[PDB]
Amino acid sequence: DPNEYNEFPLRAIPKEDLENMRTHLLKFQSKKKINPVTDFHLPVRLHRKDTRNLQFQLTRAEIVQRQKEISEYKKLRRKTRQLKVLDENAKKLRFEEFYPWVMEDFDGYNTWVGSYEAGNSDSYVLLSVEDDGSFTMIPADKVYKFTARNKYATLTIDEAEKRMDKKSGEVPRWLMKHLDNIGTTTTRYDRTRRKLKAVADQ
Amino acid sequence: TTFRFCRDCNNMLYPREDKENNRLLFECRTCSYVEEAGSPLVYRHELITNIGETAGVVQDIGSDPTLPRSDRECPKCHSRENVFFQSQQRRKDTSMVLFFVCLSCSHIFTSDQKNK
Amino acid sequence: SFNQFVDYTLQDIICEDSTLILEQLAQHTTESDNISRKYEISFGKIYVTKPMVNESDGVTHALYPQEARLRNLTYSSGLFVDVKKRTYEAIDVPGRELKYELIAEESEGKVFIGRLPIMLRSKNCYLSEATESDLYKLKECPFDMGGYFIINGSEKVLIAQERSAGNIVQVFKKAAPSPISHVAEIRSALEKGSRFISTLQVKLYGREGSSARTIKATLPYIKQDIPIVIIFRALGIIPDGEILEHICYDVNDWQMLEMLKPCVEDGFVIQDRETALDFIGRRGTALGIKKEKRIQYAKDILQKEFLPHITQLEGFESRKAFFLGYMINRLLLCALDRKDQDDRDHFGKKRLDLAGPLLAQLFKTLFKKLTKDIFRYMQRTVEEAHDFNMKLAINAKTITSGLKYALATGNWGERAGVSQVLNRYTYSSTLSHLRRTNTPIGKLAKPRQLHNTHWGLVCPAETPEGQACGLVKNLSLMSCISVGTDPMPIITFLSEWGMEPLEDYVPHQSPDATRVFVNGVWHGVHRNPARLMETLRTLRRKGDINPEVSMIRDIREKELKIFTDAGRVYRPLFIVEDDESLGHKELKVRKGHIAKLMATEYQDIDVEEYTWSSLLNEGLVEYIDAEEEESILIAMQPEDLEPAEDVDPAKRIRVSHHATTFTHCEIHPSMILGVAASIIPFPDHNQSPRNTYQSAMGKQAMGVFLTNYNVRMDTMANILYYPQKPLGTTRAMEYLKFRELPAGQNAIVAIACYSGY
Amino acid sequence: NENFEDFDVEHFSDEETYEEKPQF
Amino acid sequence: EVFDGNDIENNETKVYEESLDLDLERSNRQVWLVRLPMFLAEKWRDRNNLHGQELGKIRINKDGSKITLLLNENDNDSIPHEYDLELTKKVVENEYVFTEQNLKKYQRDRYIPYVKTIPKKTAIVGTVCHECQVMPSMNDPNYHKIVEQRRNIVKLNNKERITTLDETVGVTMSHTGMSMRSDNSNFLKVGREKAKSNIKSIRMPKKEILDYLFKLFDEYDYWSLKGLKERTRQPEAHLKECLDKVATLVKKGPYAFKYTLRPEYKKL
Amino acid sequence: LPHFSKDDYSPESKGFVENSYLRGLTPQEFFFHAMGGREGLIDTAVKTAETGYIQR
Ligand SMILES: [Zn+2]
Ligand SMILES: [Zn+2]
Repeated sequence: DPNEYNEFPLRAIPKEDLENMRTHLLKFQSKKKINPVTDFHLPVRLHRKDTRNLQFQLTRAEIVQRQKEISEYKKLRRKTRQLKVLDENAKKLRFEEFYPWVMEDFDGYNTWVGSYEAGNSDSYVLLSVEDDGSFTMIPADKVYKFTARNKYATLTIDEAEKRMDKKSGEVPRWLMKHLDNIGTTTTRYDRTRRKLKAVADQ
Repeated sequence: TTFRFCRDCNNMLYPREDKENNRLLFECRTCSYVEEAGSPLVYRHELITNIGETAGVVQDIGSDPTLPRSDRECPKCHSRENVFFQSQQRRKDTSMVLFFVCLSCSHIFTSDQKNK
Repeated sequence: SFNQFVDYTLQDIICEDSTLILEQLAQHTTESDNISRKYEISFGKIYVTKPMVNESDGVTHALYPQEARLRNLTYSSGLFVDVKKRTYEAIDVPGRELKYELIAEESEGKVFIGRLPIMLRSKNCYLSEATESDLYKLKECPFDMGGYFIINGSEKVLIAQERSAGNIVQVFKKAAPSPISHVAEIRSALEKGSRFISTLQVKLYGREGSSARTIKATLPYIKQDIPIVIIFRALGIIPDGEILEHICYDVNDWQMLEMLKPCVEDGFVIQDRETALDFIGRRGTALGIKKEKRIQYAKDILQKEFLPHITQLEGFESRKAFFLGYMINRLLLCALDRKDQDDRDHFGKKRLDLAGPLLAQLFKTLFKKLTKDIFRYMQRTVEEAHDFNMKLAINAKTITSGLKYALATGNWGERAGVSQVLNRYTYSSTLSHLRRTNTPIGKLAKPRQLHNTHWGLVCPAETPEGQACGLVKNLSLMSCISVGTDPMPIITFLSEWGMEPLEDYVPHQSPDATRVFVNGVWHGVHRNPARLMETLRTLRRKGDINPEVSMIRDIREKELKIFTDAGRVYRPLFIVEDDESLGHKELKVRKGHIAKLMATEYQDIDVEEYTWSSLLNEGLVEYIDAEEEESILIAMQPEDLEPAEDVDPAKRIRVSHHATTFTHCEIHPSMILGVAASIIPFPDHNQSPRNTYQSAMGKQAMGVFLTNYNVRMDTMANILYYPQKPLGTTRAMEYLKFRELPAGQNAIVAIACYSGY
Repeated sequence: NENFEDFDVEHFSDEETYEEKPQF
Repeated sequence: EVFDGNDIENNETKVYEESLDLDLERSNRQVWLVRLPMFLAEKWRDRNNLHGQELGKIRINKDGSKITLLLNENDNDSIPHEYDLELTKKVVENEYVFTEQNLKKYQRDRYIPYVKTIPKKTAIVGTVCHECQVMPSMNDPNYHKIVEQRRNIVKLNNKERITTLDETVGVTMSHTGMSMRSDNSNFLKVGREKAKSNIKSIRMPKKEILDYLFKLFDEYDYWSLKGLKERTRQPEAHLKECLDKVATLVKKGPYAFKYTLRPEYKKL
Repeated sequence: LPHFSKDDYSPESKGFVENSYLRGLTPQEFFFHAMGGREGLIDTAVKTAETGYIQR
């Protein structure tokens, strides 16, 4: 057979450097291109944290700002019970995915919360391109779909239940543009930026 | 009516009155996205409907064995063989006019003589 | 159905609740007794005996059905499960996670759990392997067909119960005074789980004249009808464009987007998944969840209760969201008058529970009660420090008495008339009773009329004249009921032959993709459904796919529905192929196959055995149910409607349909009739009420119901002295054994006004 | 007892129809 | 590795030697997301295989960017070795690969310093721009070996029929209900392991038992009948005759239903 | 019936029995006549029950 092409060899990953780490899949849900090397403020932080009661957590820049400022300031029992039998794998998956993956940049411009996808994660194999053109085969175990959260200044749910109620009339079409003009419950990026510019002016 | 969605957060746009130009501009309620309306029509409601009568026409509509075949003349390619069906909208007051699909060029032509 | 239940369903019911674990806590006041125990009783393989009976004195012997009828016994066989016992111990150190280990008390051990009544001539029955001389030795009539039980000496037949099919999206128009215009409801049901039925109703509020027409869905364990956009956001789909993409699959269908606009305007300020889950979490009917946990509670509602027939596991929110969008799409298609409302009397949307599924659910309930009793006794023994006896733990009388009571009485629980005493007036009466179905009647449909879809599946004229008219139906001669197969091999084959999964399905990039449904579950889309349908049809016609599986391609709405479940009524039909040698459509069965069939038949009264399954495996015949009957064109006769086209004036006028695109042919039209109507000579020359009256009164005739009536002590029995086979006879009654066990006499009859008497 | 398909109307039995329509 | 979230004490420096920042230097690597059939996913994901050995070669014909896989012969012989890598998307957007590695535990404006964040090492393995699917080639002689195997998928049954006991029914029913065979299993013999403990004691004299009661009261002021009985190994009748003289039970205090020393002897 | 093509409003498609009882019904005509007879029997039973109610 003539050699008019580039026959790059394919090799598998050894099993010795597969234990104690897992190679998941990252997927955004947006109409525009998302790039952590350009569109994200370095350093980026992706942790399996709780999404419960969001918009009340400060980002890593304000965390290290608070650390710096506090460093400156300081210096009959039931005998038997029923046990429902359950499979070990689904219990481990539920315990792992009780908290979702949340990735935020340094200033909180892009906060993405990932959701586990169980569709065809077992049939996904990643072919990574090496420096010499070779291909390395990686078994992908889990697929996560990430949706941007608190990007357009979303509102809380306690006020929303009032808006479902018929005690209030028709919901105005530009109600929370007025709230954005007021400056209450904005995105995490602006909330961190206000404190960042307040500390820097001192 | 051609519903349009925001290019940033993929939510649908709504018309806004502006006093600076007095033009029709579509505004996103979520991320304050502005774009210019390509048509002054913002809402349309039909009481009698002519779309959905040819619903279900696909590239292999002739593969259906239950569809009746006719020998009518296709006025695009002059083929005798074709399938036909009635109006697919299930209104009680719809007409019994036949729609014919040619199996050679996939052309829709009706048996309506009032329209023709 | 009974052989499927005994061979496979019993083990499934055992394995669904096999493990029973009781954790005994340490309950230690001091650290001397910091050990916790965990006792596990697990059921294994289930074994069934041959039919047997234990007497008073304890001697147990093989029971034959002749003895069970005479001695008023129950023709039953014992069930023995393998039980393994596990004892685990863990050092109860607070804070440290408990790690249990075996103490090597793994004692295991067949234990008797009850007596299953055995249907006669089933695989467990003694009469299945018996020859004709063996049946005569056992004083059993060889003309007796089985299909019934012997409960306390009474012959009990299980009437097939007709129900609506599960996991089907049905859209209905509500009344004008109701504030809801249309309701798309689904009775979501699962087979390999807890067998719980969940009703999900997606309702379009407001009438046609109203403007604020919103769509709200009734989630289980939620008191208020949640708007659909909030459910979509709670399923992880936040932006409004993706929700309308999941609901409306055509970007040019602007009217459906108009009718979706008040819905997205309704739940507008909810723009987060957590806020939507909170909104669902407000209306939880448990009313006992704290502040931080309702989210998880809402997720529980969206994982184990909202559409359970799709999945019960986590990470499958996309498929549930797509199916919700599909239901809203069907609802709005009915609301826009693009499609009519679903016919509730369509026989393809019905299922027939035979002796398999009825005994399956009864045994599931009884085994759940038995496992609860085992756990209660085990808890009592460990708490009150008594000794544990396995003979006291498993009360076999629970299973035995439950099956015996639900078969002796018509009551099916703890539905009446399910079990009936078998009619033994004539042979055709018994045959008609064994193929009888029942439809339980509080709906707004018309279940009493003979539907179009009843062709070839139930008899057009065989029904009682009373209050059960139209509700009690009798199967046609060739109609059969599918016993149900596993959909997982078909799902795997579809996924491995090009069906794109529903996770990565974008409707706008793939507008021509065909939705693929397996047992009412949307599993994905296919770009080239004609090739897929051809491959699936070839696999079914060569026997790789079970022939009971129904495969429907709806080309208009771009759907591919595959049904493998039980209860589907099908009938066999000839296969019509292209046949390029003759240049026109022709039946695949030829004169050589007919000659082979007659050679096998006359061998039965040395060459190769050519049977019905040989016709099935070669693709000459096919099984078609009422759903698949909607997408095919059937020729009535082969020699008239297949080949391309003076007449006898005495013959009836018959049209040839003027169309040659047939896919199937009727085997014979006379097989639309049931057992009782097949006795009628020239029923096409009768008025139809007269055929119904004769189908009723043929069961009241006198003949020889069985040839062993001399050794049967039936309560009432009527035997003619001199039965005669009819001079005018149908072909079909040759298979009804009417010329062997006749029910009348050929009387010389004058039609005359002789004396006024 | 018996099993007959000879439809014999139960007489003075209109309470079946009375229970069919108790709401007006 | 469970850990508290929103920690402003910088405790992660002491307990985690590895940095918590996401590694991004590998994000420039090109990753092909490939979907495999049942056999290639079965033999390309097992842990008893894949020791780093080469599994094939990738040929990219640049006339029409046609991608083929030429598998090595070391795996099987019945399977094909020539495959077509079809690309359903030449450019894949918003898809990356991130990996997670466990840490080393050894050596409005309103905020709450507790969010329950699990710290895990994260690193982007690369960027995905090609969604791939591997089809068996039409011209391979082993391609039918796949198809029949696929035809073997729908043909075999994963469930076996019930087992019928073919022996005499009396032998089967010998173990059922009324049987001479006493149970020899030791599962939940709670009465065996609890009724074997019997306490026997004598009428040991009054001075030594009152001294023993005083020793236990000096060790702890509050005791009960059962604990004192197992501590001193005396009969209940003899122990009760000595308790009421020098001690009393609490009827309404927080330490009720317990025998404690009398207030007259409490100061002693 | 599945033996007719879609949208067939011919008399033989929608239930016209051109044959007499002497000449015998075609199978489609047999089934349509069976539907008519079933409707007649249902109407007879319903009419008898409701008229007994009305008479009482
Ligand atoms: Zn926007
Ligand atoms: Zn044409």
